[PDB]
Amino acid sequence: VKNSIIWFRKGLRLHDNPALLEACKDAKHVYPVFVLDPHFLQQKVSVNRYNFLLESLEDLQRSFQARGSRLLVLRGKPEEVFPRVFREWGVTQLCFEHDTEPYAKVRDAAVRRLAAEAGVEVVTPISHTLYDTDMLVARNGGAAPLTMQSFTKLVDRVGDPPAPAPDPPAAMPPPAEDMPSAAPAATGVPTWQEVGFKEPPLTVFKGGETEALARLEAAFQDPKWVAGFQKPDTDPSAWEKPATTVLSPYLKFGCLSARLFHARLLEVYRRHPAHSQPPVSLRGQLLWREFFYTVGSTTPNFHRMAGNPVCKQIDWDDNPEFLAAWREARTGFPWIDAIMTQLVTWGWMHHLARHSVACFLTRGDLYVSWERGMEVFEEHLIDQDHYLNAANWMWLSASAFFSQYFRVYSPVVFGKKYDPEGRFIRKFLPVLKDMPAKYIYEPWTAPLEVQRKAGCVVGRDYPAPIVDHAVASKACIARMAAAYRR
Ligand SMILES: Cc1cc2nc3c(=O)[nH]c(=O)nc-3n(C[C@H](O)[C@H](O)[C@H](O)COP(=O)(O)OP(=O)(O)OC[C@H]3O[C@@H](n4cnc5c(N)ncnc54)[C@H](O)[C@@H]3O)c2cc1C
Ligand SMILES: [Cl-]
Repeated sequence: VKNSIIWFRKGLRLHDNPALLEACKDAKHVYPVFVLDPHFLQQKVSVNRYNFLLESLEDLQRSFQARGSRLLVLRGKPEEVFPRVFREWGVTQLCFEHDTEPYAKVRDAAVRRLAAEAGVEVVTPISHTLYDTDMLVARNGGAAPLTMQSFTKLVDRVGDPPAPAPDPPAAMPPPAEDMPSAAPAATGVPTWQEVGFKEPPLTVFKGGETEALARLEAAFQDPKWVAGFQKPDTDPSAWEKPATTVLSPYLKFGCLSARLFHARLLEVYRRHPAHSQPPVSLRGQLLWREFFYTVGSTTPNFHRMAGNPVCKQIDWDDNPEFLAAWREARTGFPWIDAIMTQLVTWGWMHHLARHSVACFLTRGDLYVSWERGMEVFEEHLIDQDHYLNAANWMWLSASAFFSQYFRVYSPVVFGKKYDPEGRFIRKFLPVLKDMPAKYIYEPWTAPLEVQRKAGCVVGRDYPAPIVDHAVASKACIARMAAAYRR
């Protein structure tokens, strides 16, 4: 007979899940399995992203229960758990989505060795990305592109990505009854309290396939806004209705298929001929995700500076005092501090909002290593992607891809061009909710009578700026000019 296991790691979805379709095909019993390490916290990971994962698991549970099946959340390590449940369930086929991360390449190779000793067929289709990222490197001549423009000409030379896979059947083969490793009490979806978290999640984005599909349709409600999407022109101070899709947390965990997103964009572009072109287009943003995934998978030490053949070697400063002030939203700059507050509260910021805080920490003012700022973003970002966090932090640090260090964002005037009233700052920094808009970006420039009337006195209620931008910026630019002379 056929008893199949569909292993979920990314790909927390049912639409366009080619590995799920192979598992359910001709199967007598299907075992949807998610491997959960109960000692992860005893290793880093905030409760916002982790509950986003748990909420995303509850969506598959309701989806599997609606189709006559059931999601099995197994505890332990895949290498210890899979050899047991193989012979316990009589497994003949194991399917899971292909992953190109460094840890995943070591982990899947081990499970491939374990399934071969148990006589289990391993099937790993690609759907997390748009294309076969190995086929991109082969058709390019054996090397990955290092520019978006060279990368854009490659995927256009290949053609359209594969269409999204059809929906799975409405009735799935259930797991076999009376199995010890599939007990409901041991395979239930845990809560954030039970996994060992004290504080509740404060984010506003609910995880799951249902939420990803609903947010997708809401974005395509206005095809005019979809076709004319230009990324650098979006508003980073828009928090009530963000100026972008905010689909990154769902694309990270796999709740939303990238090929589903791409084929929906083509439906709009075919009717809107003056639509935006890459890289500023909405497709182009998906191509950024496809571009960084291709280079990082073929580049050694991509999440680090040393040993990285594409990262410029820069003698970043070790200043724990600036790092503590930047990660704790106490830099004295309300524009930077409000964004770092939105990071720990929502887990998501606008792309240009991440630009201001990343530039300020590195090549802009504090000259702290981009690696240290990436660790802070790995923990709180609900859309944390290993290849994407890394390449975008080397961009903002002028270490790779980007090399125009002379462009330094002003932590005072950047947010003023979009929000002169400071509506963004007053929401996340309520200590300045009464400060007049004339001094809300520069609280140290307000007279002491205005500071008391507004209820916010610099130094007692709000910290003074840790640096003078004109002095700090002038020092960081000169150092990067001497380093880029290497
Ligand atoms: C320092 C820094 C760190 C970042 N870390 C991450 C990260 O860990 N995870 C992450 O998903 N993105 C990361 N980004 C990219 C970008 O900031 C986010 O993808 C974007 O804010 C997500 O909003 P959205 O979903 O509304 O994007 P949209 O503009 O609506 O774009 C749609 C999708 O395209 C992709 N995309 C958009 N911009 C980029 C980009 N610059 N690079 C790669 N893919 C992109 C995402 O999957 C996104 O969901 C980072 C950028 C910076 C500057
Ligand atoms: Cl600016």
